[PDB]
Amino acid sequence: MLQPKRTKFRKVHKGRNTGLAHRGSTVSFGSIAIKATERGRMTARQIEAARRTISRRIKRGGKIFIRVFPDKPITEKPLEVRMGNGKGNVEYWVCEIKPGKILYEIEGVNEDLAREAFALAAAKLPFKTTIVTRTVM
Amino acid sequence: NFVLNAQARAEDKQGKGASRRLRRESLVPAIIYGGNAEPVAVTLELRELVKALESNAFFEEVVEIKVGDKVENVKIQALQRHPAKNTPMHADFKRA
Amino acid sequence: STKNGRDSNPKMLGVKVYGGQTVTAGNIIVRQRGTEFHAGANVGMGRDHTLFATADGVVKFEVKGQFGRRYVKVET
Amino acid sequence: MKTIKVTQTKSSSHRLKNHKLCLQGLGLRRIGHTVEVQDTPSNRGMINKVYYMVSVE
RNA sequence: GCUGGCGACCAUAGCAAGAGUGAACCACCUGAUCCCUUCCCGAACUCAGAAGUGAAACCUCUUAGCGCUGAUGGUAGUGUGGGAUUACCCAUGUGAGAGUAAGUCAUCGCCAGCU
RNA sequence: AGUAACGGAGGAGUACGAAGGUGCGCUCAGCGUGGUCGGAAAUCACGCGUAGAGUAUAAAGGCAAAAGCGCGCUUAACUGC
RNA sequence: CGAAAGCUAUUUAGGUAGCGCCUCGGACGAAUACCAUAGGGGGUAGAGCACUGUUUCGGCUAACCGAUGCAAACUCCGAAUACCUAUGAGUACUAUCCGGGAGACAGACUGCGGGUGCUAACGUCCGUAGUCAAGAGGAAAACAAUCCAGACCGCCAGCUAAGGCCCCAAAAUCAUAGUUAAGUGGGAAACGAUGUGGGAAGGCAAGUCGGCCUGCGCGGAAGAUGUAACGGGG
Ligand SMILES: [Mg+2]
Ligand SMILES: [Mg+2]
Ligand SMILES: [Mg+2]
Ligand SMILES: [Mg+2]
Ligand SMILES: [Mg+2]
Ligand SMILES: [Mg+2]
Ligand SMILES: [Mg+2]
Ligand SMILES: [Mg+2]
Ligand SMILES: [Mg+2]
Ligand SMILES: [Mg+2]
Ligand SMILES: [Mg+2]
Ligand SMILES: [Mg+2]
Ligand SMILES: [Mg+2]
Ligand SMILES: [Mg+2]
Ligand SMILES: [Mg+2]
Ligand SMILES: [Mg+2]
Repeated sequence: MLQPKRTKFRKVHKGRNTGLAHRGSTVSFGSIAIKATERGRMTARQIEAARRTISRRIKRGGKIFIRVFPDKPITEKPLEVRMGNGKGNVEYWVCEIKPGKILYEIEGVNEDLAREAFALAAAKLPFKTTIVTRTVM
Repeated sequence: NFVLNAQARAEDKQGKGASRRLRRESLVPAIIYGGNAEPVAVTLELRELVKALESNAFFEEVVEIKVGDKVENVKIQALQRHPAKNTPMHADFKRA
Repeated sequence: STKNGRDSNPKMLGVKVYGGQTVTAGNIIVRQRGTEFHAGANVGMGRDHTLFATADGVVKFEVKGQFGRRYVKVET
Repeated sequence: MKTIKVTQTKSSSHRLKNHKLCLQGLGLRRIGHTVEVQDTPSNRGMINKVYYMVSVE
């Protein structure tokens, strides 16, 4: 399960998730990519699940590029405790997803098989996705 | 040989609200610069430009832009696409 | 039980007199921890880097030198 | 010169403090009240702050 | 037309690479006796010099090569009024950062000497 | 400017007659090379890009007229304000 | 005429004191505020990767190079607002100072910016604006805190606001052009599907094929006294 090897701080303010993904939204490594059309969180378990599904369908061919990395920690409180007494404990890690961001990219496959694998993986994600190909300007 | 039939985009049609009104009726803003003349703001038709952007030869040879008895020989320089939908939003054209 | 819960009392640092204002000799212009602003003409610097006016005039900020420093000065 | 007539249209009781002061600084007292003011930039500024509850002819 | 000093300004003014100068000025250069130095050393700081050379340096000229500067148009954000509630939409005012076209091998003041 | 929570992270309850004043003076760290032990690192000598070194002590704001580092002489770590 | 439910301290925490906020008297009148113009300093929103950290793929021999992301306690950058000063128009018993008398220091909800919690709570803690408190009238069926609006008294007079005009119940069974067949309207997701209206394109030769973008609908859809998820009739 992906997570940073070391961080400056353990705990992080909640924050809000607004705007669009202007930066990581262009195919830059392969031929075909899957993109988020909605916003949400993506835990490390979902990242690994979709990676396994894609690489199982693709028959270990081509290459898969993961372009999302989960680096924001999320805390929780233990069960049956009251509302004060400090911040909880880190339980898992997420990546924030704004609409437009490329999640996965595939290389070295004809588009039909890539689309079958992407349709398999889009069923294990919490938000709506789309498929995109490379283009010049 | 490609040709995009444009129309003039004066002030009070430039800005953020004016450009959103333009796009809400399927038109695309654009700018033409280069050479020794001043830039020229322009409005193109979205379906025309979408149709042109599917041919790989449109990105290489000289395109003709007609803003009304005024023909310009330009190459496409930059393009802004929407991040979620791939809809083009702005196009830059260098006088060539 | 946690290990946090401390802080200091405030210090009220900042610019007290702005550009174009008149000042008497002695008025404090800037309270700063370091030297974000430097002393120009008719301005002195205290032991805690306080910039104060040493003549009557009008305050003015600028940027000067080969290090691009911020200066404040008093015009009489 | 230039003079304009301004009428208060909506209520002014739950507006921002400066929006109530803009109406008080033009001479307007209640809904339907109409006053005649000079057409200076300083009057136009107050008229521009409260465009949503006044009518200018 | 080549200089020396003191400033304004602080890269469109800077680094790189190349080329040029020795009347004058400046620099290297000679000797350490005296003045004056070196936690050792005339290296540097000094003093008395004038056989040399423009080698190093400095200074002035060339080229965007690296840097620096930089629109227009669009996009993000946003005050006020209204509508929606996952953070948007409409009216009105405002408006970046990044990126693109393009620009730069400096401008000026006071003084002294040389031709 | 100020601004709360059994909100998120760190320090203090000292040190120094020089680690204070002053005149004069200096410039870090990092790398490559050639050098007896001696090696990746002691001490030299020479080069190219450099603020990434330091500050008695936590962090921040600062630091070329260096506020960093030395040497001689000194007590302004004065009294009234 | 008209508050506060705050700040600071307290063997203080449901008490009290100074300051803030109300009222009366005196002095003094433009010093005051709103707006325009002019002069200022920011490090937030956004963005970026120059530092501090962290992330992906490649090249070369941990580090350098190329391409690629992220940040409350990163910043080469950087607003809108807000705040401070001077000048000016118009409109306002404005602002200051000196005395007598206080109450109050349990707040609540709604919107915007956040911390905490599960981006749970009619939860809890701050900032900022509105209402209630201490505010009646009209609308939201009924409904402190929402929308419109601030009640000196009287009238069997008139115009409007929010919201409405088939009947209960005042006013259009009004006019023009469309969509829906689900009582959708009048409660709810991933996902499923030849429902139906519109649009920009393609392949093949009486047309046919399947693909995208869209308006409105369908399934997904189980609870306990009585229909009971339009107030009702309809
Ligand atoms: Mg707008
Ligand atoms: Mg712009
Ligand atoms: Mg710009
Ligand atoms: Mg009253
Ligand atoms: Mg109390
Ligand atoms: Mg009084
Ligand atoms: Mg941000
Ligand atoms: Mg209390
Ligand atoms: Mg409160
Ligand atoms: Mg509550
Ligand atoms: Mg009460
Ligand atoms: Mg009421
Ligand atoms: Mg009522
Ligand atoms: Mg009622
Ligand atoms: Mg009736
Ligand atoms: Mg009819």
